[PDB]
Amino acid sequence: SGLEVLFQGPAGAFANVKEDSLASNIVYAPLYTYEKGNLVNYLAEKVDFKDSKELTIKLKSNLKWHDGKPITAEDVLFTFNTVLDEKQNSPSRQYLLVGEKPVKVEKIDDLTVKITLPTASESFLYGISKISPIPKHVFEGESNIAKSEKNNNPVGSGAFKFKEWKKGESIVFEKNADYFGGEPKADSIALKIIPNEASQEAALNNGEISLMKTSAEGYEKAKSNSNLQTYTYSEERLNYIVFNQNISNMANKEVRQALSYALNRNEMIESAYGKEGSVPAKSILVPEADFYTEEGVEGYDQDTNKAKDLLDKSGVKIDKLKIGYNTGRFGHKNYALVAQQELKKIGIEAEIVPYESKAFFNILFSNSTECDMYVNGYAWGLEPNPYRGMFETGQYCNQTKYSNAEIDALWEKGFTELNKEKREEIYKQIQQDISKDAPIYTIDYEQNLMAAQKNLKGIKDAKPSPAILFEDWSKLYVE
Repeated sequence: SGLEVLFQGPAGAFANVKEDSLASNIVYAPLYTYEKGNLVNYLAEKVDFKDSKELTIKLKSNLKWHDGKPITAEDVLFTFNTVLDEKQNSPSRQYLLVGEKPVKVEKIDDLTVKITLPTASESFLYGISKISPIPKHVFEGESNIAKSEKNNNPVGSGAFKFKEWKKGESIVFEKNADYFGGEPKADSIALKIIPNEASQEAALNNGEISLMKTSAEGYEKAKSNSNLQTYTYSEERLNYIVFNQNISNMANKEVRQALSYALNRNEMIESAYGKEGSVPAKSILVPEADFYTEEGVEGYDQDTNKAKDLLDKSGVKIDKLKIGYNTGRFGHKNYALVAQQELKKIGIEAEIVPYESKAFFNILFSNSTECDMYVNGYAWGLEPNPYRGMFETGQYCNQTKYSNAEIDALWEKGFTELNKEKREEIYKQIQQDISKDAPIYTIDYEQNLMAAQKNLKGIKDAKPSPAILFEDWSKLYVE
């Protein structure tokens, strides 16, 4: 009665469990999780957000770290303080800022902490959900919580504790006898590394692994197999092409609109997913995000005639473009090749430029004119505010120079608007008005293609989730 999961990622992600979002969420429980305004408590007993300004969080009593130490407000205060500490360079630090000013965090009592926002925003609750407590008694000494020796035997709060490891092969977690919730339904989780992909498929067909993410090929295969079950879930990620408005031709709205009419997200999707396909995207927000809508959102549905007619009307003349992509990302090579085939049909010779992942982001987040167009993906979360990173004038993640002062103003308005229904109208307007500017060609909301044994139960209850794979591993079991 143990789960075995194909682990796809860094060989030494297991060497530092806190460094890997999948293993981290097995070992470290959140305070709460967030979905469409709704909170589910894990370590928290009570979460109260008063006046969009003061977040009070009380822990359940009798919580233990995996080493027996109590979980108290000291651990929660320590965790937020560590994230706020700029010397720690926490990626979660954005979630404890309001504008560029930090929130204040204080101990209220033994189990309770209060966060006070410098200015009130409804944008706050989702971000705090992404910070899971770490133990003060383990990490208080440490100049670098991320790359600390103290991560070696990880001391967690979660439904499973570290049991044993085997460098770049295996890591096993045993059910936590002391878990605060209902006794986990599986005795252990093994993450197994199997680089050989036929072995991956054999391991799945042979029942040596409970679950894997698969190719478009592998998904269709698994569907024909009487023993396996299949499912897909959102990565909560938008794949798109950004127009590099450092280049005068791309800075031209009519040209961007035209090239959008020449492209086809449905052909790109098929190239990457086969006939299973994906979820075609028109909006800058993912479907799972607060205030997502496609209503009045322009998608530039392919129309080669209208493309050439716009290109002609713009006065601009293009016979050559460059499209860059990250060789390290699913689907992006395919999206580039298809973009090329579709551009030739309106008289444009698009060169494809592969980039390794580090070089890619270094060129994307620059004012470089190397490529006219970059294929990219983002995952900004369920609150729409930080999406402004790709669209608001002057943003680091918008050195591709999309500028609309009116939409810039809407972003800020949405951030300060405390009324939920008003927020919804503002983000609706942002999704509509951005689509009218075609700063990007939106391709799909990326979907994960999963195969498991017919006898893996509790999948729905475990809640398939981006990067962590499941929200609650305690719900999974083999029949």
